[PDB]
Amino acid sequence: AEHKPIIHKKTNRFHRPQSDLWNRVPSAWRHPRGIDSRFRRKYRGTPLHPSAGFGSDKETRFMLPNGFIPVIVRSLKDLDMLLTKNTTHGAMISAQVGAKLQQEIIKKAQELNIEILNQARKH
Amino acid sequence: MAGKKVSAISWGTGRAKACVPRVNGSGSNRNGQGAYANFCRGGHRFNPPTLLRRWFRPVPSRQRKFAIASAIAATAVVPLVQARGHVLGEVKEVPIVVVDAVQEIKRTRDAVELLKKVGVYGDVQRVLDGSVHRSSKGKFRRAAYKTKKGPLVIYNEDKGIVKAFRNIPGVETISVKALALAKLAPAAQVGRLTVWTESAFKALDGIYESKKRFSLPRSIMTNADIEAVITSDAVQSVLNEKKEVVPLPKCLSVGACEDW
Amino acid sequence: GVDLDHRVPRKQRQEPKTADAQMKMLHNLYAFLARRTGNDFNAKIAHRLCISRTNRRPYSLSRLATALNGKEAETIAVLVAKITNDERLLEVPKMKVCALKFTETARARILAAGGECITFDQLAQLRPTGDKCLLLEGDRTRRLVNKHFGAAPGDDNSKTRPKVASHGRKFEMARGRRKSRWYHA
Amino acid sequence: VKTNPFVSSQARKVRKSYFNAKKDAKHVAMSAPLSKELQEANGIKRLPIRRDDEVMIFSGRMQNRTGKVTAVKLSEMRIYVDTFTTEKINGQAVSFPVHPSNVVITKLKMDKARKNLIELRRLGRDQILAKLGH
Amino acid sequence: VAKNNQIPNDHLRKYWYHRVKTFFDDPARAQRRRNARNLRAKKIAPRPAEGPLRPIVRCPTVRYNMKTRLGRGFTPKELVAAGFDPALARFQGIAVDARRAHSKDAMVKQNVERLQAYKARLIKV
Amino acid sequence: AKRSNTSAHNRSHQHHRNIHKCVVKKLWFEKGMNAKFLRNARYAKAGQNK
Amino acid sequence: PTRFHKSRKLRGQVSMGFGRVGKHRVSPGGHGRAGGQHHQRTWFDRFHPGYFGKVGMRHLHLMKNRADEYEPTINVDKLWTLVPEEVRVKAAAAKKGDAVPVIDCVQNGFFKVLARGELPKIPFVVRAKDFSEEAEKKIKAAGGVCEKV
RNA sequence: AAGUCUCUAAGCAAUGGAUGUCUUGGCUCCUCACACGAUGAAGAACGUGGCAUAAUGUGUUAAGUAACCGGAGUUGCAAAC
RNA sequence: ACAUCAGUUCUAUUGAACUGAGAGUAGGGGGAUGUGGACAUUUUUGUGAAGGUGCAAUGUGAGUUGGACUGGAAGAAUGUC
RNA sequence: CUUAAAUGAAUUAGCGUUACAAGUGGGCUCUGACCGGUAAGCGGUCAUGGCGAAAUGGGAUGAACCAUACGUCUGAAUAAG
RNA sequence: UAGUGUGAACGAAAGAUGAAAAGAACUCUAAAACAGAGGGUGAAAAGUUCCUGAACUUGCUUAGGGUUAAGGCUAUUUAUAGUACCCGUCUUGAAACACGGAUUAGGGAGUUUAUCUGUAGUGCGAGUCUUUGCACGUUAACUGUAAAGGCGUAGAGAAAGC
Repeated sequence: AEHKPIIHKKTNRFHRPQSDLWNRVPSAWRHPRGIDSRFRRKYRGTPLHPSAGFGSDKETRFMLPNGFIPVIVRSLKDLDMLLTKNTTHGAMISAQVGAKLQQEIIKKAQELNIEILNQARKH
Repeated sequence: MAGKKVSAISWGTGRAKACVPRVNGSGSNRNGQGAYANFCRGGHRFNPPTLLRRWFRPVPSRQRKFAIASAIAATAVVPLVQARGHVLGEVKEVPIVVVDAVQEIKRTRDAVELLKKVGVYGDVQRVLDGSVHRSSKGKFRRAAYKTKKGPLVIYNEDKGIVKAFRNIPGVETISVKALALAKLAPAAQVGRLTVWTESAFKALDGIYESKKRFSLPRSIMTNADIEAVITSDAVQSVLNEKKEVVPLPKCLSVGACEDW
Repeated sequence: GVDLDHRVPRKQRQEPKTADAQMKMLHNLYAFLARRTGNDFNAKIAHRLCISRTNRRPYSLSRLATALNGKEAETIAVLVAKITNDERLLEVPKMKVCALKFTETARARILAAGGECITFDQLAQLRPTGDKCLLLEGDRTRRLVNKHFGAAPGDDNSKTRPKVASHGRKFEMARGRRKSRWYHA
Repeated sequence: VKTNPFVSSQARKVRKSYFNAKKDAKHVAMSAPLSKELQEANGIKRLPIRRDDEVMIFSGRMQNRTGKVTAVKLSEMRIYVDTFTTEKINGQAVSFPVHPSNVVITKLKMDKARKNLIELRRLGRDQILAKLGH
Repeated sequence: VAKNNQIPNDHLRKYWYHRVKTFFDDPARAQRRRNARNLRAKKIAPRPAEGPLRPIVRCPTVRYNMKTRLGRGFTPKELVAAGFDPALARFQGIAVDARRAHSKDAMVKQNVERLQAYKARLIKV
Repeated sequence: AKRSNTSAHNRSHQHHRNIHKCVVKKLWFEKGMNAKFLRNARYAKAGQNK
Repeated sequence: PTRFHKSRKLRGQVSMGFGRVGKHRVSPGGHGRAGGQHHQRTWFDRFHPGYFGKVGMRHLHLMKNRADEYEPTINVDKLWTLVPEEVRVKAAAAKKGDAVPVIDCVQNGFFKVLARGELPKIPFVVRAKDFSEEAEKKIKAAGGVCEKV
C-alpha cells in the first residue's frame, strides 16, 4: 500500500540509570524516584526520559520495514481476521506452530494473498 | 499459628547483625537464624487467607430473581446464543420446545437419538471433538482437561429423563421449579441453548405470576432500537439542516491596495 | 512561557456513567435532538439523563396532581425520575405522564383513572419541540444525608444535626448544647 | 458422575490407595484380556494373571512371542516372562518386566479358585446383556 | 478521631480474636437436625409426627395482646371439660401443663373445641 | 530547642490563591433590631392578607 | 477487591502515599476517643458538641412493652389506608343511616391518632387507645366517631 | 612506540543449583467416634529376622504361633515350602 | 514536521477539521503493561511445549514478537472473576 | 399598582455553590525597611521575589544573583553575557 | 532424627537417572579399585544428591581498547570531538571528610474483620431486607416460603402530660 517514509524519532532502547554498572539492575526502564537523583532532575549528560514527545506517527505505528502491520496468527481459524484488511495488515505465524502446520498456513495464505512476515524457519 | 512455632529472641545491637529475631539454641545450625518475620525464611507470611474473612455475598433476592428472568429471556434471541459460542446451525430458531413424551426417556441411545433429530447434536459434537487444557498448576488438584458446556434441557418432572441425559458430555438437566444462573448464563454470558419440554414451558406464566416479593421487570424504552424514531417524519420536520465544517485557506485579499 | 491558570475548578458530566443499554441509548436520542433542534427543553432532558441517581429524586404522585391542577388536557408532565404513588392522596386525577420508570403501585393508579404511561422514546415522536409539556423535578435537599451538610454543628447556630447513632438524653445533650452546662453553641 | 460420597475423586487420594492397596486388590489390578480362541471357550474377556499361564505381547522390541510367566510382582507392578530377555554387555540373559494391560493371555491353567471365579463371571455376563438387551 | 464521622464506638478492646465462632457448620447442622426427625418419625409410627397437640394461647404484654401463639400444654380443667384423663392424656399425644391458670373463659372455649376435634378422630391400635 | 515563633511570608500567597466576598442573605437581621419595631411589622403583614 | 486499590498503583513510589517527613505511624493522637478534654478537644467541640456531661433523670428497669413507653402513632390523613379500597367506595354511597365501617387501629399496631392532614366527608368509626385534640376535632367534622379502649 | 598484563564482547566448557515442568506430602472446612488402665495403661529400656544399625512388627511361642476370614509367590541375593 | 493532553466548531454508531499549552518533591485523579489461580470461549504441541542462552525487529514506555542453538513435555490467547 | 427615560468611566473576564479526601504544621534566602548585638555564613520580625519541588545559558567554580522558567526534532534572529 | 546444653528446654539441612538398569564387559598406558583413552549400552549419556542447568566467579579460543579509574549520553566516515560527580536516605542544604551499600540468585512490607462516614453503580419503593429457621436439592451452593424482627414512616422535653 501507499504510505509515508517511516521515521522512528528514537533509534535505540532506553536504559535504566546505573544499569550499565550493575548486573542486579535489569536494563528495562524504571522512572527514578530518588530525592537527590541527577536523572529525575534532567541535568546535562543524562539520558532523555521516555515520554509522549517520542511518539511515532499515527499512520506508521506498529508498521514494519516492509509495509504491513503484523497480526499474530495462532491457527488456520485465526487467519480469517486478515481477509478484510488484506493490504494494510499482514500475517505473523507463531513460534509454537510446528513444521507441518507451518506449510499449511503458507498454502492457505498464497490462495488469499496475505503476506507472511515470518522468515527462514528452515528445512 | 504458623511460623511462630520457633522460640526466637532478637540478640540486640553491638554484634554487627541486623536486629531481626533470631532462633536460639546451639549446634543445629538452624540456631542463630532469622525467624518470625515476613522477610525471614520460614517466618510468618504477611496476612495469608483467614477464616475471619467474609466469603459469602448476600445478593438481594429481587436481583437474584431479576437475573434468572433476563437469562431465560436471552435464551430466545438468536444473535446471543451463537455470540456466546454455539454451533446450533439449522434449524436456526430459538427456543426449542419438545413434546412431553420425551420426558419418559430411560436409555441414552434414545436421548442421543432425540438431539440429532431436533438439530442440537452439532453442539454436542463441539464438546466431543476439541478438548480444552489447563495451562496452570490447577492440573494437580482438578483434572488436566476441562470439558465444554453444550446444550441445556428443561423438564417439569423427572421420569428417568435425568438418568438418560446424564453421562452425555455437555448437557445439563434442570427442573423448571429450580432454575439457576450457573446453568443458564455460565461465566456471566447470557444465551445458553435451551431444549424445553412442553409441560416445563407452559408452567412459566403460572410461576412468575405467583411469586411473592418479585414482580416482573419493566423496560425504560417501549421499542428495541432508536433508529425508527429519529428517521420518522414527525421528528425530521422539526430538525435544522445538517452542517459541516469548512477548512480555511492559508494565504492579497483586498481589491485595491495600490491606491495607498 | 505563558501566564495562565492551568487548573480545572469545574468538571461537568458529559455522558452517563451507567453501563446500561437503555439509559445510554435514549441519552443519545435526546443528545441528538438537543444539538439539532437547538432548544432549551431537550437540552435539559439530555442533561438530566447524564446526572447520577441521587440527584434524580423520586417525584411522588401527589406532587404530580398539584402541578397538573389548572393545566388543560393534552399536557404531558415530563419527568426524568421514578414516579412513586402516595397513600394519602385518595382519588387520583386523570393525567398524562412521562417518566423513566413507575412503581407498579403507581402505574396501577394512573391507568385505573384513564391516564397515560409514556416512555421517552415514545415522547420523542409525539413532541420534539416540547409544546404543551411541563418539566418537573424533585427537590435536591430532601435526602437525609443532606441535613448533615452545612456549617459544622456547634457554630451557633448550625441547625445541621450531628452524626450520631443513638438519640435521647445521655448522647450529646450537655456541655455545648445547653447554657446550664457552660455554653450554648 | 459418581453418587457414592465415600469414594474419592481426587488424584492424590486414588494414587495413594492404588499403590498402597491390600494384597487381594493388587492381584485384581494386575489383569489382562484373553485371546479370542479362549474368549469363546470360557466366556469371559478379562482375567487376573498367575505364574502358571503364558502371554503374548503386540508392539515392542519383543514383538509377537509367547512365553510363560516366571514371576508376578505387585510392589514393582509388572510381570517377568520366559523368552523376554535382552543380554547384558556380559553374556548373561536378564528377564524384562512388562505391564499386563499391554498384553493378551494365550493359554490358561486352572485352579479351584480360578474355575470358581470364571463360573461367577459367566453367569454375571448372561444377566447384564439380557438387561441391556443386545 | 478525625473529620466529621460519629464518635468511634467499637466494642473490640477485649481479646475477641481468641474467642471467634465461625458458622460454617450451618448447612451440615441443618442435616443433623433433619436426619434426626426422620429417624424420629419412623420410630414414632403409627403416631402422628407433627404432634403432640398444644393449646392456643394469648401473648402477655400490651404490644402482643392482638396475637395468639402455641402454648406448652392444656390445663387439667380443659382436658376434663373436653373428656380426657389428665395423666393418661400425655401418652395419647396431648401436651399437659398443670401451672397455667390465668386463661379466661373465651380461650377455654377454643381449646375445648381443639381437643374435641382431636378426640373425634383419634383411634387406637 | 529554639525554633521559629511565626511567619507571614506567604500568607498573602495563600489568601489570593482563592479573598472570596461573603455575601449577606438579607439586610434586616431580625434576631437583632428593635422588638417594638418588628412587633408592629408583624401586624402590618397579618392585617393585610385578610 | 485487591486489584482496584490505590495501593496497587503506588508500587515504585517508596512511601506508598503516606509522606516522607511525617512518617506514617500507628499512634498519632492516642487510642479511640482519647484526649477529648485536652488535645483532641477541637474535634469534639467542633463536630459533636454536648458530648461531655450528665443530664436528665435516671430511669431504672425501663421496659418497652408497657403502655408507658410503647405508643405507636398513626395520622388522621390516612386510617383509610388500613382498610382496602373497595370498602370505602361503598361507604361513600350511603344515607345518614347504617353500615358505617370500623377502622381498627389497635389490631394493626397503632394506639394514638394525630391530625396532620385532611379527610373526606365519609362516615367511619375509629377504634383506638388515645387521640389528640385536633384529631378528635377532624373526625367529628368528617362525620365519624371516636371510640376509646 | 611493549605486553601472555588489565578492560569489554561472542562461542565452547568448569563451578554453582536459579528458572520451567512434575507431586504416594501439607494446610484448612465439614462429617463420624473417643468403648485407655491392678484382666498391669501411656511412657522408657533391652532383646528378636539368613545377610537388619534406625524405624515398624513382636516378647525365649520374640518379622511371629493357634483359630476363623481372605486365597497363590507384595522387593535385591540365598534357602525352603 | 511529528506526538500527547485540553478546548472550539460540527458529527450517532466512537469520528472530523482547527486552535492553544508544556518544570515538578510531599500528594491526588485518568488510561495501560506484567505475575499465581478460577469460570466460559478458541486453540497450539515428539514434523518438538514450557524454560534457558545469544540476535533481529516492534511499542513513547512497562513490555511484546520473530528466527537460531539448547531442551524433551506441556503452554498460550480473548472476555470477565 | 403604575408616570416619565435609558443601560450613562477605562481595561479585562463566564460567575455562583456544595461534598469527600491526601500531604503539611523543622523551613532557608536575594534586594530594601527594622529590633538585639563590637560584629558574624549570628539571633528575632516585615514587603515582593527566589530556592525547597526550576532544567538550560551567563557569573571560571556555587541551591538563593542575571536572562529564562522545559514535549521530540530541524533552522532563523536574539536575551543575560 | 542429626546435633547443643549440667538442666528445664532447643532443633536443622536433605525430593526428580531412564520407558526398562539395559548401572558400562573386554583391551591399552600405568606400581595400581589413581586417572584417563579405545570399545560398547540406550531413542538421547541423561553415567550414579545423575531431568531442565540461569546469574556471580573461573578456564580456553577469537576480536578490539588502554598516560586520562571505568562506565553513560549526543554526533558521524568508529576512534575521535563535546558532554557526564554515586546511587538510596533524613535534611533549609549531600559528590561530601553524613549514614546504608563486596558480587549473584531466590524470598521480602497498606492486608483482612467489625461498627460507621461520603461518592458512584444496581433493584425495589412508603416501604424495604428473607438471614435465625422450615421445605427442596443433580446437596455446604442454588431454589421456594410462613411469621416475627431490623432500619424508615413524627417530633420536642430531664420528666409528667402533649
